[PDB]
Amino acid sequence: MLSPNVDTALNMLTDVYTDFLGISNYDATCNSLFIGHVAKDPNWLVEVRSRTEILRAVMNEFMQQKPKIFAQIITSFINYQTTFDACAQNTSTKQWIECLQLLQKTLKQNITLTNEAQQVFTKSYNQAKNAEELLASSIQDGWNELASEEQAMVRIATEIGSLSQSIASLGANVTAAQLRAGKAYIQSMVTISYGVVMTTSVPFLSFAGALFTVGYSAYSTISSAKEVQQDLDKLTQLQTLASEEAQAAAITKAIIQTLSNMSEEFLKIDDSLPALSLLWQDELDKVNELINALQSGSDPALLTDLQTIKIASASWKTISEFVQLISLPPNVGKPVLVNTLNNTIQEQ
Repeated sequence: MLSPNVDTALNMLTDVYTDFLGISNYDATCNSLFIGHVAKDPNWLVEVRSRTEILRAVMNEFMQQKPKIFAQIITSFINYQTTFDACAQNTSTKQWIECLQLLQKTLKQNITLTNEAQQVFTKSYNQAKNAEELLASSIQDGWNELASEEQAMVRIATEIGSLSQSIASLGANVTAAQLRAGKAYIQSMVTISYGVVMTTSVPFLSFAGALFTVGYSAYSTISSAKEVQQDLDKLTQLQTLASEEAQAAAITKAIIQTLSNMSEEFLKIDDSLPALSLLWQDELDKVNELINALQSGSDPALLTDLQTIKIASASWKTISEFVQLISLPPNVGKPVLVNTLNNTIQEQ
């Protein structure tokens, strides 16, 4: 069997796709991030605005490799099935070896370019972790000079984090049985726009992120979610007990706190990509053992991996068809703005 376990293979394809999606919008979250000014506009805030400008720029290196690496792993399974069908036909023993080492070269290329793809993410993880700690340290200075309102500020930062996590629960989980069955996902950008109030309202921060829905619209699931409306209303109450700076201090801490948790989804790549590289690796171990057996003079008939090649190519066709589905660009739903200084939920 010159093919992997199609069930175990398609899960590892989904796990590197899942870890791509959860990462591919950490960029979009970073570009969408906006930070305006407060009343006095103290030092830590001017400092925070600057360090988000470099957080956006720190990720610009990986941001332009994400579509390259993804298409590189998509095409690695599609092209491999193409050259594999060339060798499943039957017929000289010399011809089998010439065909096998064509796979052996392509296999070697695929495992190499996979392990190099894993190092690009490991660098952008530490880069994202670096620019985060700068923001974390920078807001922390604003916290300490506003310590008389710590309890008031912990509640505001905890509510913004609760609001963000309840909108995250409405999102569909991307699995293998879903994608193999042809079910199409919908990616919609959810802008949450915070602000700082004082008898009125003033806009301030606004960051965005993707929500995955299976069949309904993103607006439908959010406006009809009651947990979202209970976090939205609780926040309005909390942002009236704290001063102008304390609100901005509490808001920014929670945006960073979600960025930190968002970035920790990078670490799952350090388990999914190597498992994908291992998929090619012990697949190369199969074609190596067959070449050695042919070169040593074994009758090609008595090599079971060679007889059962028609069932092997049929399994590669299933894997190639699974990769052609996740390669399609996701359906773009209508974006929805969750405006927290108005308790309003529109759809743009």
